[PDB]
Amino acid sequence: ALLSFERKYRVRGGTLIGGDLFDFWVGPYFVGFFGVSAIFFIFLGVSLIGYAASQGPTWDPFAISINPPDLKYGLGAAPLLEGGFWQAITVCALGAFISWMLREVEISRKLGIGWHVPLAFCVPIFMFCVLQVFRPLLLGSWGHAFPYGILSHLDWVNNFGYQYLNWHYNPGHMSSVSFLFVNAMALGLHGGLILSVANPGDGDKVKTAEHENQYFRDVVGYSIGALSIHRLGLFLASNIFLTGAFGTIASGPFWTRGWPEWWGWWLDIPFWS
Amino acid sequence: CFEPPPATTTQTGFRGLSMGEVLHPATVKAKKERDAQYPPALAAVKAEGPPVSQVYKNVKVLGNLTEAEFLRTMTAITEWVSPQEGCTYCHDENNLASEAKYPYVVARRMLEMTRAINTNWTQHVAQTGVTCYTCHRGTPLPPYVRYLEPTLPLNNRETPTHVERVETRSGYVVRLAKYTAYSALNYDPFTMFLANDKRQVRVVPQTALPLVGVSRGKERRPLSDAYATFALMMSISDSLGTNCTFCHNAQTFESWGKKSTPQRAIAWWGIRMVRDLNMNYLAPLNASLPASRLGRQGEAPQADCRTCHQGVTKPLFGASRLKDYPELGPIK
Amino acid sequence: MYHGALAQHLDIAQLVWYAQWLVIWTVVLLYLRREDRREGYPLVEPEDGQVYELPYPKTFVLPHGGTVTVPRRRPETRELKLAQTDGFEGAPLQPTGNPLVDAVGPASYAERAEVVDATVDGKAKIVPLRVATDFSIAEGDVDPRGLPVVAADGVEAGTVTDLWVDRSEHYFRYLELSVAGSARTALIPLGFCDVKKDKIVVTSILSDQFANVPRLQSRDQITLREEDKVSAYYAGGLLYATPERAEALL
Amino acid sequence: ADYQTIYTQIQARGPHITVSGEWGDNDRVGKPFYSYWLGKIGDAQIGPIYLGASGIAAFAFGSTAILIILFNMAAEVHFDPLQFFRQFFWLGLYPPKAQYGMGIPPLHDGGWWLMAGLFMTLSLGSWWIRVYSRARALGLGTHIAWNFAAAIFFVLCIGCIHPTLVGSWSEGVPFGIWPHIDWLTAFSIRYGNFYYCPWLGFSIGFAYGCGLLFAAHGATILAVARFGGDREIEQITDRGTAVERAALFWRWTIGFNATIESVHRWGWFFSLMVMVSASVGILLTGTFVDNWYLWCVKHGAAPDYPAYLPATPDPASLPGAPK
Ligand code: BCB
Ligand code: BCB
Ligand SMILES: C/C=C1/c2cc3[nH]c4c(c3C)C(=O)[C@H](C(=O)OC)c4c3nc(cc4[nH]c(cc(n2)[C@@H]1C)c(C(C)=O)c4C)[C@@H](C)[C@@H]3CCC(=O)OC/C=C(/C)CCC[C@H](C)CCC[C@H](C)CCCC(C)C
Ligand SMILES: C/C=C1/c2cc3[nH]c4c(c3C)C(=O)[C@H](C(=O)OC)c4c3nc(cc4[nH]c(cc(n2)[C@@H]1C)c(C(C)=O)c4C)[C@@H](C)[C@@H]3CCC(=O)OC/C=C(\C)CCC[C@H](C)CCC[C@H](C)CCCC(C)C
Ligand SMILES: C/C=C1/c2cc3[nH]c4c(c3C)C(=O)[C@H](C(=O)OC)c4c3nc(cc4[nH]c(cc(n2)[C@@H]1C)c(C(C)=O)c4C)[C@@H](C)[C@@H]3CCC(=O)OC/C=C(\C)CCC[C@H](C)CCC[C@H](C)CCCC(C)C
Ligand SMILES: CC(C)=CCC/C(C)=C\CC/C(C)=C\CC/C(C)=C/CC/C(C)=C/CC/C(C)=C/CC/C(C)=C/CC/C(C)=C/CC/C(C)=C/CC1=C(C)C(=O)c2ccccc2C1=O
Ligand code: HEC
Ligand code: HEC
Ligand code: HEC
Ligand SMILES: CC(C)=CCC/C(C)=C/C=C/C(C)=C/C=C/C(C)=C/C=C\C=C(C)\C=C\C=C(/C)CC/C=C(/C)CCCC(C)C
Ligand SMILES: COC1=C(OC)C(=O)C(CC=C(C)C)=C(C)C1=O
Ligand SMILES: COC1=C(OC)C(=O)C(CC=C(C)C)=C(C)C1=O
Ligand SMILES: CCCCCCCCCCCC[N+](C)(C)[O-]
Ligand SMILES: CCCCCCCCCCCC[N+](C)(C)[O-]
Ligand SMILES: CCCCCCCCCCCC[N+](C)(C)[O-]
Ligand SMILES: [Fe+2]
Repeated sequence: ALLSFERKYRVRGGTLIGGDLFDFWVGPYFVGFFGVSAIFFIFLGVSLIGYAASQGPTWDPFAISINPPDLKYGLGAAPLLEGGFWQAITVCALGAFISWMLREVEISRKLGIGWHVPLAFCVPIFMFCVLQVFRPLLLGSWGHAFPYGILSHLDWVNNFGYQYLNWHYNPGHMSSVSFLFVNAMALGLHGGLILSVANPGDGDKVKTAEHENQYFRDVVGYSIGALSIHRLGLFLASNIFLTGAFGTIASGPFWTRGWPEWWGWWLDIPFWS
Repeated sequence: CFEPPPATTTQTGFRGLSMGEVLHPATVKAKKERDAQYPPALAAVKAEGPPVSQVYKNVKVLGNLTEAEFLRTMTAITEWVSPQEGCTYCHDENNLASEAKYPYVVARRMLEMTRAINTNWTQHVAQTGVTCYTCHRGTPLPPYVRYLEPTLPLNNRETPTHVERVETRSGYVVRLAKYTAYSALNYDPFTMFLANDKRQVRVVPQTALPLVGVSRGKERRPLSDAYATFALMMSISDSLGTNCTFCHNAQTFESWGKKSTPQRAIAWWGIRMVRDLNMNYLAPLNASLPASRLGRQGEAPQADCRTCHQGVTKPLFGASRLKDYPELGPIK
Repeated sequence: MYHGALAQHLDIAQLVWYAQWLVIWTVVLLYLRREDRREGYPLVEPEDGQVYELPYPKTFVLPHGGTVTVPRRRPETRELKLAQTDGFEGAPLQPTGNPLVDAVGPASYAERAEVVDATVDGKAKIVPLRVATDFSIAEGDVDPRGLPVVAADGVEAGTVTDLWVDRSEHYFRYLELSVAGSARTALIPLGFCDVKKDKIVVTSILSDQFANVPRLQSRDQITLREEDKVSAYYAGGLLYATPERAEALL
Repeated sequence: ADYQTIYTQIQARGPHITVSGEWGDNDRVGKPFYSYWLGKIGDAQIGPIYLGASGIAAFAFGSTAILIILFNMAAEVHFDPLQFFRQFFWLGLYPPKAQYGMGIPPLHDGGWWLMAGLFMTLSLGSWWIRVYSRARALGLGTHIAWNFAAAIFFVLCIGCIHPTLVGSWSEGVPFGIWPHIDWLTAFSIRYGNFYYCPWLGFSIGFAYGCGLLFAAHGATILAVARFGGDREIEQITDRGTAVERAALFWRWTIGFNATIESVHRWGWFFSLMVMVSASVGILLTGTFVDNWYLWCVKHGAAPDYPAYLPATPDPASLPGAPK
């Protein structure tokens, strides 16, 4: 149950809250206060999902859907079967995401490593708050949030986009997609570069840091370097949501027209009209 | 750049589907003010004396009306169509029976068109109905018309830049974009779908798998048809100042039942109505109009959704004059 | 008839759906998850499971001679100055002496090879500027040589005497300093240095803790294991420089 | 804080390094220069670049494609440079609007598009050769070349393989900023909503997965930069505390972990799978599936919802309805 190098690292300490109370492992898993609160929010949320689903038309995993209230409930509570389950499940999701993040902090501290991972993980958490909390607050109803259903969430995304005629022209979305695309390509390049160095093939010798830099110097005339590509990777991945969030928040509260029309700022300048 | 909050939002679909209208209050307000310029109904007059078919010399459409009723109609017509030009726009001041002036015969046709709309297209216009004002808004030339090529500005009351002019070839893409809510879709959905009944708007297969015999090579509609339908839908949306979810659940554009709102059925009737108006009332008017009214291919200006709706989901927010002017339809 | 339709109301896309999950699961479970076990296995507590989870060994042919095979048996000889805090199996351990010197917890180093890391031409990769004379500091950046090193207790720990550059990547990795009052030199990774115009701030350890930084065997070169020993000592400070640091931050 | 993970506090300068290839050493041109500000967040050295036949051919074929597109775009604005600058995002080079099947379309309706596609393809293939052959020259495995082949393959899928499979060039992707975007919707409309295509799901899931993984991997390496985690090659051939800690971070968080080598296999695989999944989806579409939503309904997957406003019968199918 322990990696052969693991025991020396399995020391006491590093917590944010709780100290020795929850400072232990269950199998490979560190617990900690935030492990305990994670488990709690997860159990609660999954139980509410199962129960809510049981009251609905289907057990098919793809078609199950737990939906927020009608717009007219604004920011108040809704009957359980009319959005209330959705409200409670959202609160549990947040609790679980935030615990998971804070637990990652404790794990980092115990290992004497940077806190860069939980910090990165704040980005999708923040994105979730944009969709489910901040935009609905700005619009005045919980009902603008997305439903919990594997395919139904996509119907929401779909309708949300077409409410603005063509969502592809949303500058936040263009930015977001560009970062998604370049990030996916860069992860391929980074993974392939490293593998190509450690696995030349045919009994050949493993290459070097110098070969690494030579490769991209040759192919594109520049090489960012070994540490920097990791900083770059984090920056590109992060900016998928950090810029996408602006496009999401803008739609409704800061723009009610179709997105293509927004580009009128450029097209309609009197000079070239 | 942006529109400051709050946004007015409605719900047109089951909760959680992000379906409904998204409106900017200042814009809504401005449109209400423009549309509240609709002249009030004229005071009612009692039917009295003989029908104007006996009294006047050249009445072909409104013959059942009494003198006072008829002259009331003419007053409304003037308020609606040519309030700045007055009665003599259509009339020879010395011979009210004369058809010498082109607007006169055009207006008689328009009277038939208007009664046809209110009598035969109630599936669209319901008991709200239309008057000359609905399209004309107080000018002989309605502010929103289409030719057989895209024209800018959309509102012909605004002065065109040199690039907007239909003769400036470098301005074509922009003329096309602004008719399709600024998209780059390379199709004019007016000539394709609204001028006449030649083309089919639907493009989505009605089965999961491709039917052998309609799905290979030249048997297929080209993908251009799907861009074109998208163009039309962008244009319809902009014409009613709404978005796709006013009519559709985007889960499945092609489906009716729970997947479409009653507004979509009404829109479908509207396409049929527009094509009727265009093919049967408006296009044939090129024989009766001065050359200067015609498009570069000799066409008369025609109607689209914007012609009536002018950026609102019901024209003039649902204002009606139907019971005030029964002579405009429905005709028993 | 329909394109893609098969007997039994099956269709082609439907088959490709199963096929695609099968490729994904096969690659994830049978390939990747086994590649994940080229280090640290087998676990410690000959079961069938221990054989099934491992991939076939692979051999790396090293750029400067010799080979490395993984996975391989690597039991950890070194006695650990650690004790159970409780009988429970997932209970943490606690240091029985000085955890920094004893090298446990976040102060642990790995049993890396006692080998000097090399450039592509076989030279020592990580070397002080006194040796790497063709290397310099970019103009616009602080020259830290001569600056004091200030520890977490705000006391001067010593004086910067050199910088260790990575010749293969053109990147400084260590500062070398003279330790005040200890008649010895010490390396510190740049990652533990806050470089200012007038000083180097080190929050990882206290001033008196510089006395026990692991020592190199040679003055002008460093082994892979020494790099680990040196880095690990400061990382240990993050949790152990004061008794307070292991305890709940809030 | 490890300030090194944000930017380089003290930059080093030294003689530029040249790694000798099996061939092509004499095709490196340029004298490298250095940027001080770039050296904060990357290597300072820019250039030199490798030329070679493959790279030159790639520029030759690539420039031709670009000239064909720009020229047709400029025709679209009747060669007015001001309107060109203004309307640029809206301008495009289109595949045939009419249905000619697989017949070579006339130049004014798709012909030029096809030429552009051809030259783009040759450009991509030539560049592929450079990518592949630089790795052989430097004694490196072919990993990047396979990933790039998959990206190229996807481009051929949407460019010509899918058009060939349904037998219509009208289905190809237009060249242009907005026009290539409009295609996305047109395609989705034609094939019954791509959110109901499982291969969209797979491709997006792996794309988001690339997001998660690069964020996680990028942060993990930064979090262990203090132990030299960034020197990944020697961490592979000689495990250091950096990667022991990285592995344990993940093991204690999610219950399992990778190695420093295998995390790159995971990343490479996810990236590959974005393109593989997308390609498979495109090859299935029109060929074997006509409407994805209906296909999901057929297989019992599609969610359904109560009416909100009244349900709305198709008026076209009503008794008495006009056409
Ligand atoms: C017709 C409508 C469309 C649309 C509508 C749309 C909308 C409305 C929005 C996007 C947005 C976005 N779209 Mg777009 N889109 C995208 C790509 C993207 C993403 C880059 C981006 C952000 C996604 C997101 O917010 O995730 C969010 C994911 C979250 C919050 C997950 C967080 C993780 C969580 C913290 C942890 C969860 C843990 C699990 C519960 C635990 C599971 C336990 C197990 C695993 C152990 C592409 C590539 C395309 C293409 C190729 O066409 C496309 C087309 C379209 N989009 C259509 C045009 N899209 C968003 C955007 O940024 O717009 C500017 C957005 O709002
Ligand atoms: C603004 C736009 C958004 C969007 C748009 C979007 C699109 C367009 C697509 C997905 C798809 C997917 N989304 Mg959605 N999404 C999902 C979850 C998912 C998965 C069902 C699937 C694969 C995603 C993936 O592999 O990521 C990368 C993460 C990886 C690889 C790690 C493993 C993730 C694991 C598969 C997630 C499992 C989720 C569980 C089924 C649900 C929670 C389980 C709980 C009850 C225990 C979550 C948990 C959330 C949260 C918490 O916010 C979210 C938010 C959003 N999605 C936004 C609303 N998403 C794809 C799909 O197939 O839908 C059917 C798809 O095409
Ligand atoms: C999931 C995995 C993904 C993935 C994978 C991979 N993607 C790769 C590779 C891998 C593995 C490589 O190995 C290869 C490479 O090398 O990386 C450094 C490459 C590539 N990915 C490019 C673009 C890209 N990838 C995208 C997407 C994804 N990719 C997906 C997501 C996207 C998106 C989504 O938009 C884009 C735009 C290029 C940078 C490059 C193409 C080669 C080329 O470029 O061929 C064309 C070559 C040319 C030379 C034409 C250009 C010439 C013009 C005229 C330049 C003239 C300017 C000049 C300075 C002026 C002087 C004029 C003078 C001549 C008179
Ligand atoms: C831009 C940067 C990004 C980024 C980055 C990072 N991402 C991270 C991390 C970092 C750094 C971690 O460090 C952390 C981790 O450990 O990695 C192994 C993590 C994680 N990324 C997950 C999913 C994920 N990342 C996504 C996106 C991005 N990641 C973007 C790209 C997406 C999508 C769809 O985009 C998904 C689905 C989990 C695997 C994991 C959280 C575990 C958890 O929180 O456990 C605690 C909670 C649970 C185990 C379940 C809780 C169930 C609730 C109570 C009830 C369910 C409610 C739910 C709302 C219903 C949804 C229905 C659905 C159909 C709509
Ligand atoms: C309304 C219409 C929509 C629509 C349409 C479609 N969505 C598609 C497709 C279609 C048709 C596909 O065909 C493809 C696919 O999977 O089919 C099965 C695809 C995908 N959707 C993903 C994401 C997603 N979808 C969403 C939604 C919607 N999807 C809605 C439904 C959403 C959300 C949130 O809603 C998300 C997040 C991607 C992961 C995935 C791969 C794309 C990619 O990664 O492209 C990028 C890949 C490249 C650019 C290759 C480039 C590499 C070359 C080598 C570089 C050459 C450049 C060189 C410089 C050349 C020089 C220039 C030259 C002129 C000389
Ligand atoms: C009713 C009910 C459900 C409630 C009960 C709740 C329940 C499940 C708990 C039971 C109680 C238990 C068992 C104990 C409590 C203790 C506790 C806190 C346990 C938590 C249990 C729990 C919630 C587990 C879920 C874990 C989880 C979210 C896993 C998701 C894993 C996913 C899908 C990962 C996505 C990313 C991905 C594809 C990773 C694969 C590659 C990996 C491993 C990368 C990590 C990694 C990276 C990134 C490196 O850079 C690296 C560099 C050098 C060396 C190693 C690594 C390395 O390993
Ligand atoms: C929009 C053009 C138009 C305007 C403006 C207009 N009319 Fe008329 N007028 C007509 C048409 C058309 C007819 C014939 C109606 C028919 O055939 O039923 C007509 C018929 C008449 C007749 C019957 C003449 C006859 O003996 O045949 C009179 C009188 C008349 N209008 C008066 C007026 C007055 C008064 C005004 C100003 C308030 C006015 N008109 C403004 C179009 C117009
Ligand atoms: C469906 C919208 C619509 C309605 C309703 C409508 N019109 Fe018209 N009208 C048009 C269009 C389009 C034209 C052609 C453009 C033009 O010639 O100004 C036109 C042209 C005219 C003209 C000639 C204008 C000119 O000088 O060229 C007159 C006169 C006229 N209509 C009168 C009427 C009258 C009277 C009514 C009410 C009975 C009416 N219209 C109702 C759309 C409409
Ligand atoms: C005002 C109501 C209305 C709005 C708003 C609207 N549509 Fe439609 N749409 C219709 C009608 C009606 C039809 C059917 C036309 C016919 O059959 O003649 C249709 C047809 C379609 C079709 C073809 C369906 C098939 O069976 O092949 C698509 C795709 C579509 N619309 C997409 C959109 C998009 C995208 C938007 C927003 C950009 C939009 N619609 C907005 C009413 C509307
Ligand atoms: C039998 C026959 C004759 C042989 C078959 C011919 C053949 C192989 C045809 C193949 C055609 C193919 C693969 C077509 C695919 C086209 C695709 C995917 C186009 C997609 C997008 C195109 C875009 C966005 C082009 C935009 C063009 C411009 C902005 C102008 C060009 C200038 C640039 C700087 C382009 C760089 C784009 C970006 C990095 C900013
Ligand atoms: C492993 O290190 C890597 C580099 O430096 C050696 C790169 O330059 C690159 C290429 C990135 C740029 C911006 C040229 C990648 C992908 C990489 O992984
Ligand atoms: C002609 O080239 C163009 C630019 O370059 C100067 C732009 O910046 C812009 C504005 C867009 C961005 C993303 C800055 C447009 C629309 C454009 O067409
Ligand atoms: C697929 C397009 C074919 C165009 C040919 C491009 C020329 C490539 C020349 C190969 C380079 C020879 N070398 C040295 C790598 O072996
Ligand atoms: C983004 C698209 C994802 C849709 C995936 C739908 C797969 C349908 C085929 C499997 C059906 C299995 N079943 C009966 C449990 O639903
Ligand atoms: C839609 C993309 C799906 C890609 C598959 C996701 C891979 C994560 C699974 C990790 C497997 C965990 N484990 C320990 C059970 O092997
Ligand atoms: Fe890496």
